[PDB]
Amino acid sequence: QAPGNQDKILKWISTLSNKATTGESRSYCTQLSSLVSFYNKQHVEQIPTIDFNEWKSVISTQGLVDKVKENYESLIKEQYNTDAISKQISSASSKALDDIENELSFHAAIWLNAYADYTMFLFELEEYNDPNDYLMHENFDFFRGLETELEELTETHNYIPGAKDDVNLRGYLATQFAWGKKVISFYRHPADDFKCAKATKNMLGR
Amino acid sequence: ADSINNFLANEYLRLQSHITSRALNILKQAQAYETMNQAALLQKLIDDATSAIDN
Amino acid sequence: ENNIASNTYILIQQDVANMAKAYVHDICGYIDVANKENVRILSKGDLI
Ligand SMILES: CCCCCCCCCCCCCCCCCC(=O)OC[C@H](COP(=O)([O-])OCC[N+](C)(C)C)OC(=O)CCCCCCCCCCCCCCCCC
Repeated sequence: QAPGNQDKILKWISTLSNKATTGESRSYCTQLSSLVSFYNKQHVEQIPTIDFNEWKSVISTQGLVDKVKENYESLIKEQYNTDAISKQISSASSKALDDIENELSFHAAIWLNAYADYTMFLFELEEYNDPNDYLMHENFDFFRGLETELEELTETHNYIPGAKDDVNLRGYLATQFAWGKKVISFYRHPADDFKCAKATKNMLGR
Repeated sequence: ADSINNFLANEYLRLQSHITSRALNILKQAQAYETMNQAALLQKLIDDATSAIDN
Repeated sequence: ENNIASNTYILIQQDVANMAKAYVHDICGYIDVANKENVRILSKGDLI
């Protein structure tokens, strides 16, 4: 019982503390660690054995050594009822604790959904190889949704390539050696014209 | 669950040591008074002898 | 969606404040369990 029974309990508390960054959390970790050390403190003092016969013989008050023994033994029989406590702690505990039981459960479900997204993508990616070996309309079917977006660019007459793409990487590759190196402005439509004109005291609007 | 089981366990021993320690101190403490009563009784005998000399 | 004070459903755990706080409010509650047992056992009879 005494040795090796607290090793696992130290790894858990250590990680919980390492994850703590804000001072507020670190304080709660100190409180948590104290209670664990408080409950897990080991008691070893070599409980001495009482030889009532020895004291009874050397010297004692008549009826005292025997009265102490019978009363002493009666309390030694009493012991903790570990069973009752074992059940209550396992049945229900700290309805406030249920707050994070349901918070971390939903928090984990969010990031399990993301883990499945990345996992399933790498799974489907196994059958897709060598984009240069597929026809045009077949590649768009692997990447379902691009044809739909391509129709949106066409039906809105956004036929300037890369206008609605935040990083028109294809536009930078084509302009690596162009004169007046520039890429189309974001969301530029081939029909919009923001031109103005003014008349000043001078000519040419100057 | 393991912290509660180890708490009641070690706490059970502490109570056990408390009782036996109490039962042992009360016994030793009583013996101390018993020896004092014996010394007081014999001291009176010596006191009686000294008074007899004075008389 | 009813009993959690958060300004978004995109839950991101970057500290263990909410976790350790609920543990000290839980494991502490079960204090005095052994001392309470000692009351019954010791209040049973007087050694004397
Ligand atoms: C092939 C069959 C079909 C062909 C169809 C025609 C396709 C034409 C291909 C595109 C031609 C585009 C020419 C743009 C030239 C811009 C260069 C530039 O940015 O200047 C940078 C230059 C140079 O800067 P730079 O950094 O870009 O290049 C530096 C060059 N070196 C490396 C040599 C130093 O600086 C300037 O800003 C000067 C601007 C002068 C612009 C004069 C050109 C005006 C002509 C365009 C208007 C025409 C409208 C016609 C509308 C008709 C309607 C009826």
